[PDB]
Amino acid sequence: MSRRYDSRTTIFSPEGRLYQVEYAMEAIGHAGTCLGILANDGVLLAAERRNIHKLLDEVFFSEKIYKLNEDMACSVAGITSDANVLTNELRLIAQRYLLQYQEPIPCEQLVTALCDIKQAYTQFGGKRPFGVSLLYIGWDKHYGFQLYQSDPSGNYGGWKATCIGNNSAAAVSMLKQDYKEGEMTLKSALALAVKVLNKTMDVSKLSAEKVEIATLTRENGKTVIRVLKQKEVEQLIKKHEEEEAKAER
Amino acid sequence: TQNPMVTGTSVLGVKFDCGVVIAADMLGSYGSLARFRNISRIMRVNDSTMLGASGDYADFQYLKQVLGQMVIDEELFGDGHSYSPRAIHSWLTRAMYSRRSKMNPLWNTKVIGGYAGGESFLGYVDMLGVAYEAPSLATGYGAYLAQPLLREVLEKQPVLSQTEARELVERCMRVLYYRDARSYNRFQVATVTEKGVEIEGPLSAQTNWDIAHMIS
Amino acid sequence: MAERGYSFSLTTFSPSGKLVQIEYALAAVAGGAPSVGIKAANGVVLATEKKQKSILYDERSVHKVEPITKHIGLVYSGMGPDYRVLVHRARKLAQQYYLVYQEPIPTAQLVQRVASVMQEYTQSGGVRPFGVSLLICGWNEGRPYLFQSDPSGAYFAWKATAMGKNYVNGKTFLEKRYNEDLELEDAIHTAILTLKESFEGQMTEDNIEVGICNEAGFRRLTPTEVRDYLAAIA
Amino acid sequence: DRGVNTFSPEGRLFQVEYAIEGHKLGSTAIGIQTSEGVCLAVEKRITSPLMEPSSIEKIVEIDAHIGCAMSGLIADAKTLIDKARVETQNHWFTYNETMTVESVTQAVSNLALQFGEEDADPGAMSRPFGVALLFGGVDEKGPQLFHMDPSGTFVQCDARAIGSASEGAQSSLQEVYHKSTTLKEAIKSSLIILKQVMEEKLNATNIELATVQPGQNFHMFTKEELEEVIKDI
Amino acid sequence: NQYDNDVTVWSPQGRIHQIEYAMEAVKQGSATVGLKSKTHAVLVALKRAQSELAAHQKKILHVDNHIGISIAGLTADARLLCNFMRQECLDSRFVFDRPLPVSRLVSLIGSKTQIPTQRYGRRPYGVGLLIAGYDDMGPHVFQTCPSANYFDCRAMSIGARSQSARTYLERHMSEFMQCNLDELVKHGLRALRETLPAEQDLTTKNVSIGIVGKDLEFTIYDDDDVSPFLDGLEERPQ
Amino acid sequence: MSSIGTGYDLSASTFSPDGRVFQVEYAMKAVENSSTAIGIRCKDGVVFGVEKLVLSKLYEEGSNKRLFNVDRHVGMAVAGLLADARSLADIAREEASNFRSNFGYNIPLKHLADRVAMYVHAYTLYSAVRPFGCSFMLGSYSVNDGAQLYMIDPSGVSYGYWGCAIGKARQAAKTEIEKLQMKEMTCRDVVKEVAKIIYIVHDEVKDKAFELELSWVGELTKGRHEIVPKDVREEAEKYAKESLK
Amino acid sequence: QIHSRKMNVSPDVNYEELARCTDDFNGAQCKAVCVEAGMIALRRGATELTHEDYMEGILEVQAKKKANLQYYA
Amino acid sequence: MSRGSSAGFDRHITIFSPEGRLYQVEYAFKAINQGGLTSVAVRGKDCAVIVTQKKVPDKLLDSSTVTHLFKITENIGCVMTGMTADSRSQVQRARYEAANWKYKYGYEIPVDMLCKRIADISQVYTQNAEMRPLGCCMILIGIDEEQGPQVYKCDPAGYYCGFKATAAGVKQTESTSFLEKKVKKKFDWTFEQTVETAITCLSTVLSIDFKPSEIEVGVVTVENPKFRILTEAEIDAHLVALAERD
Amino acid sequence: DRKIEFSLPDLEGRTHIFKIHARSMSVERDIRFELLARLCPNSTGAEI
Amino acid sequence: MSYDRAITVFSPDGHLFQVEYAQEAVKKGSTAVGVRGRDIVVLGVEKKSVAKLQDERTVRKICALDDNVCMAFAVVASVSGLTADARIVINRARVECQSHRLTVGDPVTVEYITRYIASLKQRYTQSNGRRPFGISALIVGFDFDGTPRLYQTDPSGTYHAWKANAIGRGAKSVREFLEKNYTDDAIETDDLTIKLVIKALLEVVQSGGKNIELAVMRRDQPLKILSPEEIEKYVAEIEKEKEENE
Repeated sequence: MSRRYDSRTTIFSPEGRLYQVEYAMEAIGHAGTCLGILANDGVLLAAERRNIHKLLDEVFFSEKIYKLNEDMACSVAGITSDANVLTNELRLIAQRYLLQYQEPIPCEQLVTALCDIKQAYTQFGGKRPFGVSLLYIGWDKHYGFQLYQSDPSGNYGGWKATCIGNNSAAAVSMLKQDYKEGEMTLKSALALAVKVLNKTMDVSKLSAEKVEIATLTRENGKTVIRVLKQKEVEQLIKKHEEEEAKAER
Repeated sequence: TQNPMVTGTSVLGVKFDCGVVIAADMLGSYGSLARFRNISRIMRVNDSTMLGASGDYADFQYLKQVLGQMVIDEELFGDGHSYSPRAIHSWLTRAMYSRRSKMNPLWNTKVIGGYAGGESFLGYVDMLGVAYEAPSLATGYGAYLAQPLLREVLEKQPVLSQTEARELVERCMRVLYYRDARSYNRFQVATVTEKGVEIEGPLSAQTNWDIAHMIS
Repeated sequence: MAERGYSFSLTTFSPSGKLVQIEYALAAVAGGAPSVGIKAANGVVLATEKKQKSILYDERSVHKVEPITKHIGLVYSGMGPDYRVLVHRARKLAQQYYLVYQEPIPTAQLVQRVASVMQEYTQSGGVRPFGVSLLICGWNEGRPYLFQSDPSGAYFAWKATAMGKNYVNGKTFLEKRYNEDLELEDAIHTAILTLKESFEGQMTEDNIEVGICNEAGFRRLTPTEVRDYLAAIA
Repeated sequence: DRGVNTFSPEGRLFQVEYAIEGHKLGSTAIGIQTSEGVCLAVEKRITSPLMEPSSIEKIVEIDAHIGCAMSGLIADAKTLIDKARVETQNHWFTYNETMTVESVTQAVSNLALQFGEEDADPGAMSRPFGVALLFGGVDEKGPQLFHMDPSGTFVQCDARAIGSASEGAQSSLQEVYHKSTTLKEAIKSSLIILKQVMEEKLNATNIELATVQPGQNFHMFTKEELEEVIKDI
Repeated sequence: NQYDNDVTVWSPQGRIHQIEYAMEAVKQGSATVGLKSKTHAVLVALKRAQSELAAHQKKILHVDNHIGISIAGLTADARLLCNFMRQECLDSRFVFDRPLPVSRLVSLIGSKTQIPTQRYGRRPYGVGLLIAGYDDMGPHVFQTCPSANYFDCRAMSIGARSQSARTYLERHMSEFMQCNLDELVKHGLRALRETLPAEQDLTTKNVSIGIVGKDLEFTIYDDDDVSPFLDGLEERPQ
Repeated sequence: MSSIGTGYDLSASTFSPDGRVFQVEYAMKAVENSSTAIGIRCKDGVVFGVEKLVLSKLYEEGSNKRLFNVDRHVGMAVAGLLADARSLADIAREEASNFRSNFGYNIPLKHLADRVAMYVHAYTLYSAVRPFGCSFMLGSYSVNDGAQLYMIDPSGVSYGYWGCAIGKARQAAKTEIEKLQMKEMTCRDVVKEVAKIIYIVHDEVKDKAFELELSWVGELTKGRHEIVPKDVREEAEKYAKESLK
Repeated sequence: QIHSRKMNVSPDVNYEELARCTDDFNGAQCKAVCVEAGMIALRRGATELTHEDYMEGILEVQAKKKANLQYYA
Repeated sequence: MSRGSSAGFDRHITIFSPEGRLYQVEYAFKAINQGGLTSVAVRGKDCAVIVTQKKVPDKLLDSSTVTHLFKITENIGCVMTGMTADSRSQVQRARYEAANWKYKYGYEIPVDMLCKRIADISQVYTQNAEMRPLGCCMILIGIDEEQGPQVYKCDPAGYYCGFKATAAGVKQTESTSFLEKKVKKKFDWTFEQTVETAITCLSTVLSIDFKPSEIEVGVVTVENPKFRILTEAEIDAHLVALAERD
Repeated sequence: DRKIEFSLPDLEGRTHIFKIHARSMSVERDIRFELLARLCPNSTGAEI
Repeated sequence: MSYDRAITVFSPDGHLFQVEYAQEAVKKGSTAVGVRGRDIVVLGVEKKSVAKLQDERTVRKICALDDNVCMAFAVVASVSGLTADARIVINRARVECQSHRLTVGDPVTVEYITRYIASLKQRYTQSNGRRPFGISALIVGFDFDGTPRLYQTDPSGTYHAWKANAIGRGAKSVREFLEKNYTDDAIETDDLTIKLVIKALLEVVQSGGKNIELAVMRRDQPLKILSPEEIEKYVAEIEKEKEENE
């Protein structure tokens, strides 16, 4: 090209290839890292909240990691403003699935329902593209614990370790590298989660004001999802902290 | 074959068509069931400057029709500087409305007689509760159609159109007969004539009496 | 072509990856009246500069600290129309909430629902975002709340923040003076000082309105009541 | 933001002038009217013999007894045909006789210029048809072939050839066919003309032949059936 | 150019160019004569053609078998109104049950043609239509042009080089009312010959004739069914 | 420049730094291209006098459509682009049609003019449809408030007048109306008066050759809007000719 | 009108009628048109400029050319 | 230049300028200066009074028929200030909103609520991509049957603020300043007082002083259960009183 | 006096000029040039 | 906004901008080849974009829309391996196919779904705001008749049947390559049908045959995806014969 034929999504690209999506991917990198690691009794999500400021009202512990359903939770990397419509939408879909199927909703099914809305916005209706990558964490009895990655465009993939945010390229390779398979436990995936989160992020300290950590753990055959509170979060950070400290001068 | 139990009725609308005029007589009385609530009542309306409409049977169903024919006439005159609407389009479109409302089994009949000239021809049209449009020599609808119209038919049978004088004697004969034979009405008639300037027909006044068969 | 079309639209994305539009909306609020909100942790205070100067404002049915429901108030900055629709929808949503649970809505659930709505205008194209930044106060569950909802359609948790004229300077004073847990009466005194930084032309006999939210509930306060606090600390 | 239509200073639509140029790029359609049928002959526009000549949407059915051949933008044509198709099959259900080839032609010419978007209509197009069509079918007065083109010009035709050279396609028709003569020869003439506008020499693979007769009605040809009409080059 | 790309761009004259540019298509398109007596309405048309292996384009169209039109301009826009008008007729007998007045329909189309000239960018319909009709009132020769303005006229001629036809109609303003079905047709040919060069006159194959009036319903005459009407060849000046 | 002819009229979703969009100012120019329509108000009706521009003498009645019948007591004389003239006729008329059905009585002009004026301004707001660009008058005789005359310009401003003229000779014509009397006198005396103003104003740098059309809407025609009779028209015209010379 | 004085005044040209047909032609362009009208007339074996002659002249002078793209032109 | 910036979408379709205020909204205020209608409204305790130029340029116009005082409720009244094209469109819109409300609530409308509600409607016009904000100001008068006389004013975009005394127009800043002195040194109100104070401040700013057939003064008094237009009879009486008053 | 929009040679005009050059040099006669001209868009004399 | 920018403008090209441009995308990312056989019409894909920690069950590059029709695609655009655009098209085309069964029974024919899909992209060219999908799908299947068909659709929405057709990594290149391998013998034999697919894929071989996934589908029967392990058996032997021709 030499000029876009976009300026609306009710008019389209001078190549028919959508530039806006590549700027959206860059948008996840602007925002803080989101990572998901797999465990053999749970799955956990670790995300960097928008708020770093000391003054926090703290009525919410969920401000980027939202528990949607009685089987699944998701996280946001990107603009916070976008999650609010999405999170309420996800709640509707998630319970919608239960009504008909009444099964521990699989991660692949929830993500495909959402991808229908994101692909339409980019095609028509004059709505601006999304700028969030969401990580869905859940349990089904047919493959186990799963992690899925959704992109602004509607592009999806099942992972068991994936990271986006604070330069995606580096982060996904690193998360993989430190990940091990079938050697894991929930406490050690959590200790590791802070460590990797620390390296991708500029900070070498990190606090529960900066970070918000969620578990999804299966107990007595049913999935209990909680986003953890600050004192509990701090304990995972301090566990990591001794190691981080030795790296430093 | 139908006739709803009417509450507020105009019983009779007389009509005979002549050479450039129509003479219509319209019942003054408005029966609301057995009680005659209102006499003053002219059921002939002025739509426009060359049309008139006169209806008998339910008066409510009439008042709903007069405004509707008013909006149809208002659309049509806009197109010319002094164009006026022909009888047939407005009366026929209303016919289709009454055929549909007849099928809906709770409804009330009205039967109207329109006189207009909007063509190159003077049209005398009817829309009925049952619906149909036709020409007629002399016409009467509703309760007229049932009992005087047959007297009119008798006349019409060897002499296709009556004279002015003979129609007046019949009118006078007729009002007696309706008060005597039908209930709701009165003798009282308004004489209304429509011409190319509008409709003129002053307030309903009393005319010849005879509910006596003591003399017979 | 140039940057002009691409960047401004919310019918398609900014090429920056974040929308230049929400940033524009904050500038609007800067041109607005100065507003401070502070959760003491004994109650919440919302205070704003209200233009009387001779008493040119009806204060008998129209205010700048205004109740959404029984125990929730809002104080605002920026564009006036955008806000009025926002109030009326917000109260509507609250009333649906009071109807169902039989409890007036708390600030923390309300901002999130309110944010969903403001996001829709930030998504829709041809439709601009709401150009009001809201300070929501409340006391529900036995705990006072203060939240900030920005024009983007996002909600952020704060114990004390500043909006309106010179917000950068407000946030710096708040962090400096404010301590976790305080008395609601001391809290008004620093709020009147927070306004006083970038008031413009200074307070007359009364040219502020303050509303308090506490245990008994959110109430906007009368010009006389308001004046008593201003003598203590201008 | 902007309009839709733009008139050129010449006094005619810019988009309509472009739409004519649109025709030059594609397939060719020849239809030859005889009182024994209407035949439509069109190329698919070949590039490999792996492309079947057995079943290819270039001659498509508007009705059971009306076939329509397209030239210009092929793809867009299938949408014009679909709209004509719904009107035509409703008329066929009702009449149980024939649906005038002429009406159908008049109906499609409405779709050529109707287009609005950008605060006019979401139900109307953003483009003009750069399709030209030959509707050939059998009717109660007789077998009729009608020509429509991007300007919307509905005209009745005894014989018309339209292709990637409009001047070329007709001029070959002058040489070879004459209005009145057998059914078999009308097909014969379609193929010769078709070869002339086309790059390459005639083969079974390059074309699809469909004849609509009052005697047989629309027949979509398969490969065995194609070899028969090829015999007469 | 710029005004007509949009419509909301208004001119320094104060008149939209999209309408003016639309009028120029009418100048490209076929010459037509439409004349009335006071018993009949006659449409005398010049047919144009793309091939002479194909039958010359029928320029009298059936809207109803009592009103018909002759088109000058964009053909696609014409056909679109043709169908629109046709349905209106069908509607009129369906509900009202009578032959549609020409006068009710020109006004109705005049309301509809205004709407896209006002819609952003959209066309005014670059076609001028001459509706010849005989209804219950008698004959009407109506002009709709690309401007929503319509004329009620006794005789007018629209299309390519029709101006030359219009001058001869002015001389013969008196003759029209007075004329019979035969006579009025010979004047339409006279008017039609002006359009064409002073090198040539009318042939049977480029003339299409449509007659509706008191004598007979709307029948359209094609390629060589024009002939009994046709005979009458008058002056063409240099 | 108080207007730009390219820039700030690219869409109808614009404003301009003075406060008024240029498209509306152009729409006043559109009315200047056509002849004048005058309408002077009595207390027994309104009488219109419009000069109709002619190019042929094969024209018959219902040509140009300078007089429209909005209702059976509302008259309209128009000036400006005839294309635009038909839609404004529809807008006033549809409002009238709904009104007649529901309310069941003759429309007061005080309500109609503001009500219509809202609609005329409403196209200007939208970029779904372009501003109007013909100007019209509403003149009514009713028992609802008497004879009343309003003028609504394509901007969407409605004002009262005893005498309004809209054209390219509106300024010159309005002053001329003020010198004459017609305010209290009958429609029969007035008709003569509407004709003469048109001839005296009639310039050769604002208008072209015309045939006169005048119209009633008052007590003589019994409410309803009709065109004046040919015989009457010619006496009103005969005074109009004499008065110029 | 002024141009018809320059050449000759035919009974055929009618200024009122002519004005309607065409749109947006100015003085200079018009002079070219009258010169063109004359070209047509010389071919005919005429000196008169016919009404049809003026019209035709209009089309040659612009960007437009014989044998148009359009199938109505 | 001027407020806002042409760059990008903000006049093609309504999407915010750098200022964070719509391009059209800032321009929207300028639209009052286009109008030439200069208004001051003063609030009593017995009436709410509005005084405005009626803008009758010639007596060829009928003084009665020309108006800018409208009856928008059952006794709530308003005056229009600014571009007239905007002003009639706002009036008619306000009227719909007014009727619906009266029914629902079931009693006559507070002046405050009516101004608040029109203020919500005007945001709608602002937000929609086809439309553009109104350029006019509606000044509502009415007596709330609790609080007393209230004078409200709505801004072009649909801003709402409370007022007990207001002015709007070309010379908005000057009119509000003359009235500000009068509010401070508040007189006790009666029908006559309130009216005298409204006219006097408007006549200082303009420095012409009104004719008794060129202004329209509109009141909602306790004695009328209707919205009433003062007309030439009443205004003439206050006008001769002004010269003599001080 | 006039403006003429200069347009590329029509289909007959390009066939005719090619024919003239073609005969001069060694070409096989029955030439496929016609099939190619019709297939292709407007082509100028320089081009042929 | 500019004339060129707008979705409406038929362009000197003589064809709508957004339809033209979608057509220039049918090379690069992923590769889909389908050849016709008597007993199985077989499609094969190379590149499911799998790191082999990514689920291969989630990404479908070979999805069965019916119970006798299946399709494989490829396409060009911004951001690699892009599941989304292809995935909406699978969802609407598959439901429509199941809805067709419900309306008018038995497994739906190859040619009908292909007609539906080509028209689906076409209708969008009229529809508001909508450009056509840039996708070419190799619709592979058997009819209810059992007549094998191999169909291909293009981005404008014109469709043609072929005996064998290949797209992606340069559409034109893979089509040309496949034509040397195709023979009338290849269609009759069950071993050769698979190898013909694999033979087009290999000229842009990446990561084994485990990367390459093939399916055979039969006359009325569901999609059978041959193991990622079976595919490898063909590739080792064939790859050697492949080097020689190019």
